[PDB]
Amino acid sequence: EYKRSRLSRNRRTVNRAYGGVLSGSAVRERIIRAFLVEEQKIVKKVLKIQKAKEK
Amino acid sequence: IRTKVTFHRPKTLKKDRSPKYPRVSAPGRNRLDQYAILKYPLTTESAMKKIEDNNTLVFIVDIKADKKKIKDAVKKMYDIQIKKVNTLIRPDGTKKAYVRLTPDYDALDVANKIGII
Amino acid sequence: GRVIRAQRKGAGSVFKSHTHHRKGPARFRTLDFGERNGYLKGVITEVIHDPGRGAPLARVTFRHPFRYKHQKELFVAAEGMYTGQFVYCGKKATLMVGNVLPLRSIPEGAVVCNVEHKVGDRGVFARCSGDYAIVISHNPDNGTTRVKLPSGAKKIVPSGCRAMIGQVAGGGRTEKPMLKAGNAYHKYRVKRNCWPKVRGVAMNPVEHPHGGGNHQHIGHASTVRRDAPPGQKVGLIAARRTGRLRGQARA
Amino acid sequence: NPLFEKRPKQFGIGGALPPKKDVTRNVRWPRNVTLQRKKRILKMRLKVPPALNQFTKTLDKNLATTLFKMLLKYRPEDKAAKKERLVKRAQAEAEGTKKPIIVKYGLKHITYLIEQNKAQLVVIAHDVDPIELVVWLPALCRKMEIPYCIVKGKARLGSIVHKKTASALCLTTVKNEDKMEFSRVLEAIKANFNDKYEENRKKWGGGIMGSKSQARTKAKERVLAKEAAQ
RNA sequence: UCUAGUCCGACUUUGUGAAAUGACGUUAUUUUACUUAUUCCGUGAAUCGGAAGCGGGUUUUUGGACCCAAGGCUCGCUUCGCGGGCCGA
RNA sequence: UUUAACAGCCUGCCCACCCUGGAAUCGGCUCAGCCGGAGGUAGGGUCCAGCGGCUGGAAGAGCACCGCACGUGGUGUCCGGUGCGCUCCCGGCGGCCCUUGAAAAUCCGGAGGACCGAAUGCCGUCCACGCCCGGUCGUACUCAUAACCGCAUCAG
RNA sequence: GUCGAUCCUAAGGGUCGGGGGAACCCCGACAGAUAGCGCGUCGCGCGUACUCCGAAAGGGAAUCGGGUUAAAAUUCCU
Ligand SMILES: [K+]
Ligand SMILES: [K+]
Ligand SMILES: [K+]
Ligand SMILES: [K+]
Ligand SMILES: [K+]
Ligand SMILES: [K+]
Ligand SMILES: [K+]
Ligand SMILES: [K+]
Ligand SMILES: [K+]
Ligand SMILES: [K+]
Ligand SMILES: [Mg+2]
Ligand SMILES: [Mg+2]
Ligand SMILES: [Mg+2]
Ligand SMILES: [Mg+2]
Ligand SMILES: [Mg+2]
Ligand SMILES: [Mg+2]
Ligand SMILES: [Mg+2]
Ligand SMILES: [Mg+2]
Ligand SMILES: [Mg+2]
Ligand SMILES: [Mg+2]
Ligand SMILES: [Mg+2]
Ligand SMILES: [Mg+2]
Ligand SMILES: [Mg+2]
Ligand SMILES: [Mg+2]
Ligand SMILES: [Mg+2]
Ligand SMILES: [Mg+2]
Ligand SMILES: [Mg+2]
Ligand SMILES: [Mg+2]
Ligand SMILES: [Mg+2]
Ligand SMILES: [Mg+2]
Ligand SMILES: [Mg+2]
Ligand SMILES: [Mg+2]
Ligand SMILES: [Mg+2]
Ligand SMILES: [Mg+2]
Ligand SMILES: [Mg+2]
Repeated sequence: EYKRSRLSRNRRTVNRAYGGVLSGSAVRERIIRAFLVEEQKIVKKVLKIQKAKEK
Repeated sequence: IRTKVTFHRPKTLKKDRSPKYPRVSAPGRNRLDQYAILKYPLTTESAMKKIEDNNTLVFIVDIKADKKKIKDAVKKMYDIQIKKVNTLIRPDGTKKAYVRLTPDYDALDVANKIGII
Repeated sequence: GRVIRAQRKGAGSVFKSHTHHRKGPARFRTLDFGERNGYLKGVITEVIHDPGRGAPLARVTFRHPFRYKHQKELFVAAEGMYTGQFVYCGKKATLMVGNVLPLRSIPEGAVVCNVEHKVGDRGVFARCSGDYAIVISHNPDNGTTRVKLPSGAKKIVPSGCRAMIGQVAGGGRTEKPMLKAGNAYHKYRVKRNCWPKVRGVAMNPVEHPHGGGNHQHIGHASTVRRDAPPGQKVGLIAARRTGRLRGQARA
Repeated sequence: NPLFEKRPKQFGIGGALPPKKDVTRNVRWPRNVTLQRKKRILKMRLKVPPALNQFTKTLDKNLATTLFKMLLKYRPEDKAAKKERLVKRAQAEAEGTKKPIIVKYGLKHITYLIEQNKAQLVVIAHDVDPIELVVWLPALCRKMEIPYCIVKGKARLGSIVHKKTASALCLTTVKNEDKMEFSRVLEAIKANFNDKYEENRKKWGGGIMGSKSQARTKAKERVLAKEAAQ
């Protein structure tokens, strides 16, 4: 009954990233995690450059 | 170089058959022609009522004939168009076809031409 | 006589293992470059029950080393594992409960489970609930390690064999009494056709060496030699001793 | 253009997926490929008896080209050439001559020439399978005092005589116009095979371990050598 | 009176070495070395071996994501667009 | 004393979810639980179920009744209540396990964005409407103190 | 076309190759150059040895009233 020919498009989709697969809360958690984890990698990268030049 | 650790049989050329002689000298004759398909109309009292009530002709047909071939056989034989064909296999092992003509044709008129009425 | 019960099991038939609802074999990843040299991070997604197996199992997802896809694995769950936990497998993985390390990198006295016998066999020792192996010592010259198995036996294994840090979860299962034939019925319903057991002395001579007699009794020593042929080898097989294990015997 | 930038990839364990690499040495080859490669390895692992080891000592590349160049000058006639002369003779017969000088081929025919002492040079292929067909030829040539050489390629010999392969070739006599260079070739060939035949009868071949085994063995003896000076 | 199985020895599969000891250049016994026979384990056969560079004396607070190369150099080019080569690896 | 599939609109159960707001004198809440600074109560929303409501289908049908002829006409098919009731379906919660209670076809959604149009006429389009097509075999009947088995029209 | 079979897979069954076997037969994807698929228009990419049988109670595209026979209908008529 979900077949495209038998169901209108608006009833089988959610207008959001990962719509219909992840809830709104789950999408929010992933976005924050992706941003914060990526920021922490930048801090690690910079932190080791200050110690690398120590010589 | 190879980027896959699994060896796959390479594609090789394949030719089509070009026999030096035909296995059969000539094609077989058609064993399911229009006359073979349509054996004879059914003239039972139950069958006759369908000629006028439903504009339907009841035929006994070859058991190997399908609805598509029955439709073409009736067109070639009696030069009439069919609305739909219903078929069944009778308890005696023969096949019966209920052939309903389109409104443009009258089954009673065609039945008289056949010679059952 | 006829074929005794013990002999009929080898043919399979109604004595095959009941495995319809089992989740699959529980084993380590296949040994690869990442685990041999560095470490690979995995994440526990769920801790599941495997019918017929007391120990819970853990589903772990890994990033494939060279393919763009996920790599699913099924591990025997160690006590303390939880969903969302990061699991590290490899030579340089830290010594923490749940991580899988080669025995070479595990110090003496550590508690490990699912220990490999051959490098890359993916785990054969200490897999039951509440069981574990203890690393005894290392032999750098031979490249081997000594571990104490659950039965109390000491075994030599190559230092490359992998092992998970910690003990198998679900321990203490056998302490609880069953109290009922029905509970035993449900236990073995999902294992194999081995229950209930009829005593040999309750049978007729035709189908068991212990059968027959106007009284229920064995009539000959129940200790049978190692080389006895099938159908004759019933009772206490190659028993070095019998009777209550008192003193140093029960050590 | 400032819009272009470098997007480096950090590889390593747990890093960016490595690009396509050559995994040729790890390919799981078909059965046929695996067997022929193991066959080559097994031959050099086992000790090769001298009678079979003498076939590894083939003629030098530099001298081989000179020898093969001379053979090309004595090729047997082709099928078309053979027919073309038989019609020139039929017409000649209707209208009311020199012995050819060509290479002799065929193991059965060559062995007869060697036994009759009419052969002046025998060329033997090193890759005859089964090897028993020619493993005895060097001994026969040595006993008959006929110079012989072992060259690489039965297919190369076969190409001279317009055949897919040839186990050995023979020269009963060369044309007088080039008997000087041919004589020099015999001296070099006779000094490399016939003169060394006696000393090669005790040279066992093979016994060569794999590269990993050799490296592992060389490391062990360094420890012994390093402990000898102290 | 026999028998499947099973245990045990010899020969065979079955080769390459060394040492100790013993017998008459051969030769038995014992221990040990080699790897290609043979046997076993693993995988969708995915970084094995050696030697260099580099570092000193490549990924770990998080239940995310990660593929088909950016870039540099260099030829052909039916040119500012296509097709190759070598680095990146 | 009736109202089918199907189509549209409305409704929005029990849950889940969102916004505002910031709680001890703790409050909310079920038959039972239980929930709250990891954001309760409260106020206002979103979504989900339907074998729910209205209309179309559809009274032109069916049924009942009264006639006329021996097909045909008329009238009615209306308004409420009740439940530890029965059958089936669904919802949500709880108990139980050394028991945790199939697979695949198929279908839907998502991440990624190679590649692609137009200078506005082409390109793209899971939208509406229109057009065409629909194989083969089974289909009667008994299902049992007489159609099955028991030698039978058998108290099994 | 709309109810089923047909399709899917379950316990399992039947098999290639290989390994056994005087042979009838035994094991059954375990000794192996899989089946092919996708996208362009014959080329590229992918590719882990079964496109098999196995359910009229498991999974599963779509039909509803009204009428009609001596005997059929969610199949005939509207
Ligand atoms: K018996
Ligand atoms: K039982
Ligand atoms: K018992
Ligand atoms: K007894
Ligand atoms: K319906
Ligand atoms: K019927
Ligand atoms: K009966
Ligand atoms: K079915
Ligand atoms: K089911
Ligand atoms: K109808
Ligand atoms: Mg039909
Ligand atoms: Mg008991
Ligand atoms: Mg009894
Ligand atoms: Mg007995
Ligand atoms: Mg060794
Ligand atoms: Mg193997
Ligand atoms: Mg609220
Ligand atoms: Mg209405
Ligand atoms: Mg009415
Ligand atoms: Mg019921
Ligand atoms: Mg997208
Ligand atoms: Mg019926
Ligand atoms: Mg009846
Ligand atoms: Mg009944
Ligand atoms: Mg009978
Ligand atoms: Mg159906
Ligand atoms: Mg099966
Ligand atoms: Mg069979
Ligand atoms: Mg076969
Ligand atoms: Mg396989
Ligand atoms: Mg293959
Ligand atoms: Mg199929
Ligand atoms: Mg099937
Ligand atoms: Mg069904
Ligand atoms: Mg009926």
